[PDB]
Amino acid sequence: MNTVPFTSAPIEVTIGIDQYSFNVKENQPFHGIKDIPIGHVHVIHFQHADNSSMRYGYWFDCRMGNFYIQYDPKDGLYKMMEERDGAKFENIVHNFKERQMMVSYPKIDEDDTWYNLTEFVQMDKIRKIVRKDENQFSYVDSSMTTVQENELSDPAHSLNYTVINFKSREAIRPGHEMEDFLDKSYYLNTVMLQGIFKNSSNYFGELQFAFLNAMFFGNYGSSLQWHAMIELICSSATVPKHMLDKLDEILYYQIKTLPEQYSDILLNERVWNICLYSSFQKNSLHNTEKIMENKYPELL
Amino acid sequence: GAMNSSNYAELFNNDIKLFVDDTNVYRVTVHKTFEGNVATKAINGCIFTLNPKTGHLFLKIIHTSVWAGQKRLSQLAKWKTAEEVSALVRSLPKEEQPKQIIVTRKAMLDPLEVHMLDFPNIAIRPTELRLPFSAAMSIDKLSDVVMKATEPQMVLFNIYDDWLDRISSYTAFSRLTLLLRALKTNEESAKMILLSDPTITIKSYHLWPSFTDEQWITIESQMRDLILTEYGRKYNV
Ligand SMILES: NCC(=O)NC1(c2ccccc2)CCC1
Ligand SMILES: NCC(=O)NC1(c2ccccc2)CCC1
Repeated sequence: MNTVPFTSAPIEVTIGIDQYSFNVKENQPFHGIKDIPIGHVHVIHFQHADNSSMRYGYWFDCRMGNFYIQYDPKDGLYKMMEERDGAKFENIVHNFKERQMMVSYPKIDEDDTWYNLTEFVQMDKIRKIVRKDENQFSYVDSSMTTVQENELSDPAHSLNYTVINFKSREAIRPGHEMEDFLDKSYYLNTVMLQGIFKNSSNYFGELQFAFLNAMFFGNYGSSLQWHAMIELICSSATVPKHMLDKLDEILYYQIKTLPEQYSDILLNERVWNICLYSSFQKNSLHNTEKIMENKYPELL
Repeated sequence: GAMNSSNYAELFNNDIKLFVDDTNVYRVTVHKTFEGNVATKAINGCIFTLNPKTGHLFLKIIHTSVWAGQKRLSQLAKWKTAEEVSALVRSLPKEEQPKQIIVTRKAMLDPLEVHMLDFPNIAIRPTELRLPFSAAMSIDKLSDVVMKATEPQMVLFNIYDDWLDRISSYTAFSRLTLLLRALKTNEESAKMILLSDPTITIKSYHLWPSFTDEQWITIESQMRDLILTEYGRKYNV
């Protein structure tokens, strides 16, 4: 179990760690988060009390280094940094634990929610979507646009998700126009899975990361990517059975976790109605259809 | 974006454009079977592809053999239309290719866009106008060449005959849409109006009669009367 200490908390902020959150008051003696489960990526995120504009945060994996948070009064945000002195860090952490100035990652033993939301998400893949090679962790905020959003403006601050476009030469084989547009299997299986992602685990990892950035930061571009990756599978007549079953599980846990009060903007009516009721895979997502119908029958 | 009443003069500017109407591509007669079920029989159809400035009509005849053994024919017809329009564009020299293609039915947008991906600079546009191009098969010479076709065939006509020698494209298009609107509204009456006077003939190389300017004003007034009549008849006014 690992620890992310905080130098201090000089401004009032709501701090999230994965699906958990807690309020810290201005200059409250908060010094970080302990008992973070090893084996998963994690995200530590921030919303300032005085300007809810810009939610922002950091994706990290404690197996890759010792990380801490320190507020920067010039740039006005909580920044993640890596401590390279291992003894300095263990000493800092031990002292804050002795003074009980840390919150405990509050994981119920029965609870597999975070695993289920991050099953295919790997730090190495995050670091290729979010390019900042000098750090081992990755910054994401509400405003960051995607490569695809940019094509339609600072490249270094972009989310480099895989571009999916159903009306593109990449998606449509010359001579198979109607076939490829109405059945996206060749774009899914040959172009994306075999060609770009290499396997379905990497595809699902990007899908899960897009969802989490949409939910945690209200990143509109991440929201578009998540729905595009769902639509591409649902609009394919030929999908491996293991992928459909796994997709059903992935989406079930995403819909379960989504705040009820955010569904109106995080759920695209067209995509979900098409996917659950019109697409080739309308009958292959039993768990997802059941939770959607009981939780969000309005959207549908 | 969409072509409507506001931007109507744009049709007659110097940017090459084509209207595509797919109404008459997939045509059937519905009938009873020996067992008392219903079946369809396809008949030959056509794509109506028109340059509104010049009157050039690329009439691609769709022979019933196209449909043999195919499913979901009304969906296929839109894609076959888009395939044939793309093929026409590719067959034209670069300086003759359109800068815009306006589809008369919005369901043609995605099929045509997908077929034209190789032409990113050709705009594919819908229209808010309710154009009467379905009535093209009420023009006797067009209907005759479609029904007689034994194989796929493209036939080239100017739909304005020689009108552009005397009138502008705007006026020619207005006359064409009036004639077609009338033929769509009441084909029998419209054709009576056009042929009542046996001394006015259709040249071998024309589609419409050889009216003088004065006779065209009369004819056009008669077509308006017909359209208003049929309106009152149908609507009781
Ligand atoms: N740039 C932030 C942003 O666009 N936020 C909104 C959003 C909608 C849908 C999905 C994610 C975010 C909230 C209004 C738009
Ligand atoms: N505008 C008639 C004309 O000058 N040429 C024709 C035409 C060309 C191309 C498309 C449609 C018609 C008449 C048949 C050849």
